Amino acid sequence: RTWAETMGLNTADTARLNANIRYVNTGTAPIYNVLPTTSLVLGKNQTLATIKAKENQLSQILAPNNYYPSKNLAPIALNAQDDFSSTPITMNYNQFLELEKTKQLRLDTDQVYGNIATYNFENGRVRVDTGSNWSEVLPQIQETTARIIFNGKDLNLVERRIAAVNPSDPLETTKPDMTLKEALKIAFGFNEPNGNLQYQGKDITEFDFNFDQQTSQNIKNQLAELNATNIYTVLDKIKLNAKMNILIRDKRFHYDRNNIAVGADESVVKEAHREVINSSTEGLLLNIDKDIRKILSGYIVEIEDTEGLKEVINDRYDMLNISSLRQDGKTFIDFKKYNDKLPLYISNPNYKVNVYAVTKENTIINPSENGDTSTNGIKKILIFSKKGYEIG
Amino acid sequence: RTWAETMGLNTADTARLNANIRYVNTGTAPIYNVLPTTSLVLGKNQTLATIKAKENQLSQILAPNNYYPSKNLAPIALNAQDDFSSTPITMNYNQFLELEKTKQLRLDTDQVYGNIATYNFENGRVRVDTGSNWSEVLPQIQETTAR
Amino acid sequence: NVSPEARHPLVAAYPIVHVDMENIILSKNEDQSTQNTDSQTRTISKNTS
Amino acid sequence: NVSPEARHPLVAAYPIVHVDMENIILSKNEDQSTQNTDSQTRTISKNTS
Repeated sequence: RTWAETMGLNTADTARLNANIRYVNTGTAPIYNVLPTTSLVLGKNQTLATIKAKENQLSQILAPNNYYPSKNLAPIALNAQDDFSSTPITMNYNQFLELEKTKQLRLDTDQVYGNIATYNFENGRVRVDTGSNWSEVLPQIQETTARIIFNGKDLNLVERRIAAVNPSDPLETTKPDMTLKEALKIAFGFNEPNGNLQYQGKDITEFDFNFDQQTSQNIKNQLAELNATNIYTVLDKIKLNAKMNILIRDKRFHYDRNNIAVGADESVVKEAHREVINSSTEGLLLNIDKDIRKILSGYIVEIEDTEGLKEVINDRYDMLNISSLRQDGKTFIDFKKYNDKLPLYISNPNYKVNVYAVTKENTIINPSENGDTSTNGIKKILIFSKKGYEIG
Repeated sequence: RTWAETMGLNTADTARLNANIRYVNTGTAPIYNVLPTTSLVLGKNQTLATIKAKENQLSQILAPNNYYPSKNLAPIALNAQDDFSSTPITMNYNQFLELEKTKQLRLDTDQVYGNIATYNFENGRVRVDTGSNWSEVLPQIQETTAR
Repeated sequence: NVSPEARHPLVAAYPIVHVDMENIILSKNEDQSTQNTDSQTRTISKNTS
Repeated sequence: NVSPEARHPLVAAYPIVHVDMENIILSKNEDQSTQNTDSQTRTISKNTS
């Protein structure tokens, strides 16, 4: 009686890839019959395959601020390379070993095909012209317009483009003159309810202006010729031109080089938790600013003694998760999440509770280089300290 | 109690190639729907394959002084020879041994297909005519001009 | 579907599409096989020495 | 996108496209297979002489 077992392989076809993707439109106009070209990169810049989307991955319409498939649905699969979706995306033995070791595989977006839908004047219907596409149009928008990026609404980058005058082109000098103030008014929704530019009750001086080099050289010459120094006084005397890039950010925060706010300065870090809803050893409801709500990683729970002593519960990297989102906008950070479902056993009501914060400019994912899996490599801010007999 | 172990090969399909390429326009006019024909040369002048770019490798617009894909993105893969991108590029056993020994493989650029986009007087738009390419135009530029 | 701020003549209207990847599913193309065998025999023999 | 120098009637506007190779990835097509097996037997020789 025998018993055998065989296991073959082929070192050019060892594994097959299936990728779950989702399309986003964040512009100002819809795009029809969408087909993105996209490439799967392994490691630094070693491309496995480049796949124009087949007929299975076609989005018929992507209206702005929408998704395909919509966010309550599972993503679509991109798993073929043949023009008829019959041949998979494959990888050899060395790429498979490197992917299993280092786990680095990302997805680039090289371009997007898509059609335009125009108004038919006879019956009023809107019809998709399948000859014209958006690749013949956007390079004419990008060469005649100034660009302004702005994150004064939910700290999200919103990009607009405003038709400004190029002075060395006869057709482009026929457009109307564009100031920076009128561009801010008609592009985003700034107004002057008393005489001062405001974005929903926030003054213009609460934002700062960062330009590109050519744009900053132009703005500097405009300020020299105006005999002015502050840009905030001559906002209706700054002429925009084509191919400008202006970036307007909220002045409080610190940003990385993708312009994402991750950390504020310490005074407004402390000034965010003034009115308090729930204060018990069971939980903590709190009214926090929505702007500073998302920039922080998580809070730490410990108890301040009279002698001087703290009882660090969140002394690790894993459970710096603290939040639990409720339907009122206020998260309830209830303290039986990492405590074997127990309250804070304060043994003496002459004690104080103590809550410190972690921001993402000091948050780490790995442990330290030695054996430190603690909060020894982070920097914290003081927020919450009351006395211990009004807690219960 | 036995343990066996097998290898296999085929001396006309011993290895498959996958080139990472990136186009660049250094002219003064854009070119649309770009599809270069290109050639993989092993060693001195021995050519393994000539591949017109398929539909996965097409650039929709290549403006002057720009790359495709732009230089914060990884290059694109050219790994198929069939018209529908369902057949890999292939070298035999002697070519594979010589490429592993000497490591000489370059990429010639024989020609480039691409379209022209013309102004439309009635509504100001700019429309790519897919019936006229730049190879009807550019030999007329080359014969009446000075470089 | 054109957003209302882009109904001005001086604000452009254009889409900004980008793909993002939520999951990668790799599947190791490998073929395996088992086998069981029984074998009986019976021999009779004789010599004249 | 026609560059400013070529907005003159006497300067030609044409593209100069050129492809350059950044990386070459060869993958040796070769199939390999392993096999493990083990077997037991029992013979009962009843013999007369």
